[PDB]
Amino acid sequence: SHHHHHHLEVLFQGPHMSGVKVRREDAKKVLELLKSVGILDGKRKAIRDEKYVIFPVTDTNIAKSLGLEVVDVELPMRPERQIYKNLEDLLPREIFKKLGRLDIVGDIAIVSIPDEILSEREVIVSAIRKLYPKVKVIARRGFHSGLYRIRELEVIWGENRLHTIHKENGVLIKVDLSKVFFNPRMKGERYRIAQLVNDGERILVPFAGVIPYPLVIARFKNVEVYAVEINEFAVKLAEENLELNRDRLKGKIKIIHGDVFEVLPNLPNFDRVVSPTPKGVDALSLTLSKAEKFLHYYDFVHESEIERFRERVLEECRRQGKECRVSVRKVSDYKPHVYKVCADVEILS
Ligand SMILES: CSC[C@H]1O[C@@H](n2cnc3c(N)ncnc32)[C@H](O)[C@@H]1O
Repeated sequence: SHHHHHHLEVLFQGPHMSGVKVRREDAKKVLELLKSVGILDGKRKAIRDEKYVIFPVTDTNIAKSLGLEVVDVELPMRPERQIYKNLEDLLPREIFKKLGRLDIVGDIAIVSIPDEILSEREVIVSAIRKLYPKVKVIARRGFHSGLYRIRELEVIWGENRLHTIHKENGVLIKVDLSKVFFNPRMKGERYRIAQLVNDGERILVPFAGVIPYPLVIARFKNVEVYAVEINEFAVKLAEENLELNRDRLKGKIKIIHGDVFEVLPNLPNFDRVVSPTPKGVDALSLTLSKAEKFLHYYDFVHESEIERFRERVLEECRRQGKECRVSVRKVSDYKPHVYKVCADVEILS
């Protein structure tokens, strides 16, 4: 006998060759419509010109029932392989250029998205997921708030969580970005100072957070590191991090829950002080006062202020009756015309 038409109609083996032609101002509306109705063809790319977009569809009869103009076109096939290296490869320049730098913490991607391009959130998320297929959370960042410098963060894709375990320089760092400050970009600096350190040193790190600096130093050197942190949630994670890394640390770490400006005057002095100073805070006198051989003092300085910065460090050295060599390094581009810097102070005997 013969077959039912509603069985035969699925048998055609060829590929779809049609799309719908829509005004650009209608493109987002129509893309949503095509997906909801279920006739968007994932096999092919959409294309555009100056005025119109063409979406690939799987059923032109249904497209007509949606009031859409059907066109016969030769659209590109979806890519089977990927060779994108960076975000710029996946976004138009007008969008990418407005994006802040992207940071990865554990399996969380963090990016700043100005209100002006927030309307492009979908393609931004798509681009980030493509570039980082292992990321499980994407968050939009604002500024740091409060004494603990917690970053304003909104999850815009993935799991609704801001805690993860970050890997750096051979150590494991538990972080909860909803509760503590963390600085992934300091990876190079932390490794640098860890290599400079010598076995046997006693080292102080004020403003220590979940103690990434003490962990990286103690990973590579048999030293004792005192860490001072005021945020009790950061202290908790620091304790958990110490236990998490305990069997891989050569050195020892002492975590002190407290206010740096209260704690340091009551401490003994140290061979080396490493101060990842909160932006805007001046802890130069106090941290130098605890150093016997080396201070590494981080700060944020406008380029035109860079020389004044060095002379202020030298002034404090003389003020404390110390003879020092001071070297200033640009550590990172913080924003236009402003650098994160480090004063390396060598105290001479
Ligand atoms: C950018 S701030 C870096 C870390 O220093 C901590 N911090 C800020 N001020 C102090 C202080 N006075 N004493 C101890 N830790 C501090 C913050 O909670 C954060 O974890």
